[PDB]
Amino acid sequence: NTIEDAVKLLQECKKIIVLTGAGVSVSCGIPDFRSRDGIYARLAVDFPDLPDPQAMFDIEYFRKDPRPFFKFAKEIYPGQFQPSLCHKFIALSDKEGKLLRNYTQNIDTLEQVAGIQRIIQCHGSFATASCLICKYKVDCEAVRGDIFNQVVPRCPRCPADEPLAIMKPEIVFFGENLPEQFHRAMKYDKDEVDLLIVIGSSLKVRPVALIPSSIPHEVPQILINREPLPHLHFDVELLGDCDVIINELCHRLGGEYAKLCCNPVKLSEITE
Ligand SMILES: NC(=O)c1ccc[n+]([C@@H]2O[C@H](COP(=O)([O-])OP(=O)(O)OC[C@H]3O[C@@H](n4cnc5c(N)ncnc54)[C@H](O)[C@@H]3O)[C@@H](O)[C@H]2O)c1
Ligand SMILES: NC(=O)[C@H]1CCCCc2c1[nH]c1ccc(Cl)cc21
Ligand SMILES: [Zn+2]
Repeated sequence: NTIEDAVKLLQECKKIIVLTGAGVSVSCGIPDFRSRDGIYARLAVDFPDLPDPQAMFDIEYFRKDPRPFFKFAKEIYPGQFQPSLCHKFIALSDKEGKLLRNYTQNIDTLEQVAGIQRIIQCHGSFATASCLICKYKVDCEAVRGDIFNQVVPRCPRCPADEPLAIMKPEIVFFGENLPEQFHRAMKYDKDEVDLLIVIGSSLKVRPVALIPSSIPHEVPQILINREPLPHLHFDVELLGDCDVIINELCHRLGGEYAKLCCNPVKLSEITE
């Protein structure tokens, strides 16, 4: 349960699964969900008319009133931020052939900018949109204009008389099923994985939260996070800023990893 043990594991293991959440994008300028400076805290101020902050990405509320989501969607739309050190570390692991899979809970699509190939977007993305009623699929470009104008995009197939004929981006809301590729990948990966690393996630959301216990118990597990996850037992817990920790791991690993080293907590201001 030391940083030296994490390095030893990183040097020895060849089929690594990295599970990431909103914590890895905090340094990029994207807030997480549940921290004091998270999405929920910001939603409580900026969208006080919601029953609760969780309603913004809840399928039941979206069906009732989709206007708040399309007021907010442009704020979380991909293509405006740069990848963190963590993204680059995962990308290098992939190039080095050591990465089995990066399961990401983020929709920011920074993995694509960083160059991570072996990637699963567990909670979907803005790349496609789907009608609530008829399940008609479009690519993002068909609905991009409506999103940036804060307008509710309507289904071309369904009649104008149907109120729920709304083109919803295929990001996974509460109450929705995850993309099939997630279940497909886990079915194969669980028998191949030789190391599991969780970075920047509270693991409070099913079924992704079930991954750490769905793989063989004998597989070593590392946590890189600001806080411990009380419900889960890890073999190594590296507690603190994930970029600081990864930067320290990169120094100790050397070679190509040491080339990623930088100053992740130098004095800086993030602008709006
Ligand atoms: N209606 C809703 O509210 C709703 C709907 C759909 C999905 N969700 C989901 O909630 C899911 C789970 O959230 P999550 O785990 O990704 O985020 P989270 O906010 O729950 O947890 C982020 C974790 O990372 C840590 N962290 C933050 N910054 C860090 C840093 N710089 N270094 C190290 N650690 C850091 C935090 O302490 C926290 O433990 C999201 O993927 C989202 O899909 C919520
Ligand atoms: N960095 C991400 O992309 C995170 C954190 C920023 C808010 C949007 C968001 C994220 N993850 C999600 C998963 C599902 C939904 Cl509906 C929305 C989100
Ligand atoms: Zn339709």
